[PDB]
Amino acid sequence: SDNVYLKLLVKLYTFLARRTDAPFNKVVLKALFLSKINRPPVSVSRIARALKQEGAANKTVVVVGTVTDDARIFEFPKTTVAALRFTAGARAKIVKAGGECITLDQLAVRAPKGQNTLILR
Amino acid sequence: GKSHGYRSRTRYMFQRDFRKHGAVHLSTYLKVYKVGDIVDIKANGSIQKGMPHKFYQGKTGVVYNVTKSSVGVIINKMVGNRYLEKRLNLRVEHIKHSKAAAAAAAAAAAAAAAAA
Amino acid sequence: TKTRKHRGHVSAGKGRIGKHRKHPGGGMAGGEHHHRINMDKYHPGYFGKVGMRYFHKQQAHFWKPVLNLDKLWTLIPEDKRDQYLKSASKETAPVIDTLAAGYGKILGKGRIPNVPVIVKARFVSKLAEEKIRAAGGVVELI
RNA sequence: CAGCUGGGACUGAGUGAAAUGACGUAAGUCAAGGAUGCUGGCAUAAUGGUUAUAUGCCGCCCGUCUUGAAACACGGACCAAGGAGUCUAACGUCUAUGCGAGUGUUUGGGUAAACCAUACGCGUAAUGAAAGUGAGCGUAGGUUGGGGCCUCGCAAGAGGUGCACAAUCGACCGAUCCUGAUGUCUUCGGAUGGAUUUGAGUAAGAGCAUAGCUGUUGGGACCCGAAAGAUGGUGAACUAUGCC
RNA sequence: GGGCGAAAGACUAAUCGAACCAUCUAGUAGCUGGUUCCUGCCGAAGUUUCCCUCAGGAUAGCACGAAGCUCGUUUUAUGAG
RNA sequence: AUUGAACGUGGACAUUUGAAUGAGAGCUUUUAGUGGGCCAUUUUUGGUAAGCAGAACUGGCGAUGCGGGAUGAACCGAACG
RNA sequence: ACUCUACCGUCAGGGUGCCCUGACGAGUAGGCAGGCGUGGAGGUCGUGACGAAGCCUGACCGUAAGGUCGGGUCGAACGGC
RNA sequence: CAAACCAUGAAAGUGUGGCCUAUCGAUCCUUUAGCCUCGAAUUUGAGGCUAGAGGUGCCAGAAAAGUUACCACAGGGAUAAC
Repeated sequence: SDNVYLKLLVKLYTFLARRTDAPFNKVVLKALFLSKINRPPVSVSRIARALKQEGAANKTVVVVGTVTDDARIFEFPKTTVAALRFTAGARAKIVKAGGECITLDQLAVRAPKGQNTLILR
Repeated sequence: GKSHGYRSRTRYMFQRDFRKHGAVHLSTYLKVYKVGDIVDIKANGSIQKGMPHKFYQGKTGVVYNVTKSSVGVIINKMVGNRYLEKRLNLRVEHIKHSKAAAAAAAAAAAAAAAAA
Repeated sequence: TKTRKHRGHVSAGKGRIGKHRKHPGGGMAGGEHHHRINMDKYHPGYFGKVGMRYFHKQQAHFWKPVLNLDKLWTLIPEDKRDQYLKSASKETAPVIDTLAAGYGKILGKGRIPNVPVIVKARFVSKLAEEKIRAAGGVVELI
């Protein structure tokens, strides 16, 4: 196993973790190594549920694997998504809803601390 | 050599008792259980329908609950494979009564702090 | 193709030394009993018959479109291709499928949101007609 | 006690560091923490080297079967040629991955290894000896309420419509609640373990394609050792029998 | 599978109880034998439900490989020679 | 009738200061192996005439250094880069 | 073994570059990882007749794998990347 | 445990025929009764619950008998003379 971008993201995450840690720096770090299913392709239908009607849109989603973009996510639910791959639909419909599509690279740049964070499977 | 089933090997566990022979009195007959009553087991050929198994005597056990009414009730006990949820069915007469001493340790311990 | 492990052991493709046709058990196996093959007390084998074969399910059996009421609906509050009475979609306007194929219903499940659309299809399923009628619609012809 | 007596173990010496220490002194030592030199076994960039070789002591060498052969089991004069799991190809985990809730094709066109096209696929239907339906890539089961339609008969009552909506139960997601430590405050916020309650979705398998790999069914099919069938030729040159 | 017998399946190119030559054919062998780099991590088992089944193999016992987490010492009794 | 449980509600039942979580055992699952073993200790059914033959329990070898024993895997001491 | 202290093997945690450093390291199947390997090749410059592959012989690092330099000699072939 | 549900009993009452305590046959089939699924289409051919026929005794089941020495081939103390 060697994803050229992702194994360099291990050495990025450990450099931040062993100084200013986060609970999202713990969990996601193991799942940079681990296999196919352990990198979940989360749909924005399960984000539309979990991240804002039930759970809080204060808590920002740190997606482990990729982001697929189910349905056409509306102007009512929303969160700020960061993931590995970001698709054309996620570059459109998440922006329509009211969030940024970022990346794990930039989570180290923004705020590795985990003040208001969740993951999603 | 031997055949299985009824009386083979542990003939005593099938058997009644020589001292306590004859029809069974109204002791464990009318004493029905509920949740968490610790009990024992020993059979006989006096109670016909609802006789427990011989291999699963020897072992002690606790009553889960009495399910609905009196008959068709269960006793928990391990079988020597490994630790697994295993029980045994029977009716009331075969079930005994044992150590309700241990759980009264907590109520004895709680007479502590007010001795200041 | 692990030439290193395979040629310098010769166990790859064999196992232990004298394993010949006893090990795969010939090649195939039959239905009932036979000696030293891979049959034994197996759970597959039985029944045999492959396919859901019946005289109704063969030639001239017309196919259905892939067409949910809400899966159709999701594109409608964006695109203004379709008409608006309440809303008023067509069957084969947001959807492909039911171009060539014989009939065209509007189908399946999901506990329906309050969408008073009116669909313009050929037929209708039992599924969609109850759901959409409760919401505030009906089937209309094409 | 260093009176005396034997060793492992540590500090230090031109020039000349950094971090963690103690006691004592006009002195310093212990303790730390920074830094060797040649052969030796022997596969790929060494000291002046190959090597006849007394005397003495240790001292029983494999590829394979089996619990078990230096053994009196098999197998080399000696050297060179040839050769024993493999370029088919199916399925399933997984690596890598353009691109994903729609994507990715092919023949071929042709700007020729490019680029364009998108036919069409993508895990796929319960079940009643004989009296229907076609289920949203495929999407059912168990239990129950409401309602639409038809027939017989005295609307006494009997029977399907329960296909479907939906009510309602389940793997499970996500929320909720509580214990101790707990950032932060009598106010919010983070994480963990267990249990109750409550909201909601997906055949919960939540993408397809591809370079490639694995064990195996198939493929030159790991290399070697047989008795044996069908079909078409040629032998009465020798030889059993015939006849004159 | 015919030729042939006072018989012995004697006899037919040293092959005759089914001539010989060539092809399909590299027939096939449920059995036996042989089979090519190294180190490190690391490493069991000879047990079983069961079979028109026996030098085998579906399953189970025991440790392979890979990811994520998992004791008891002993105290009160209860059951059985 | 009553039994059984959960919630509301009162009481019994430990606290200061600094820092933070240990496994020697469970469960899930892909690409193999075994599926035929030896010996010593001890008791059983059984020929204590015999290594007749069967059932239970335990250690070492199988996959183990080195020392002891003239020669001898099991025993004694015992663990190996 | 016991025992002193150091050294060799993979991996963890603290903080990169990796270092401290715990517990264990007899070994056959078997799996994974890592390292050495031929023919060939997109590449291909570099080396060559003022002396290429090769033949033959010497030096010859040290992890088990077998490869660079140098000498006598060749008369055209072959590697940076 | 509750309903179905007849005859008995003052009632309480306890059992899906039995004192604890061996006692038989599948797929394949055969043929019958009970009656839920069908080719313009009114019928009907053909086809899937359940229960029963029938010494498959190895009780977990293929019509029915063999010397084998002219002789060939591959294996075996898995097995014997010894």
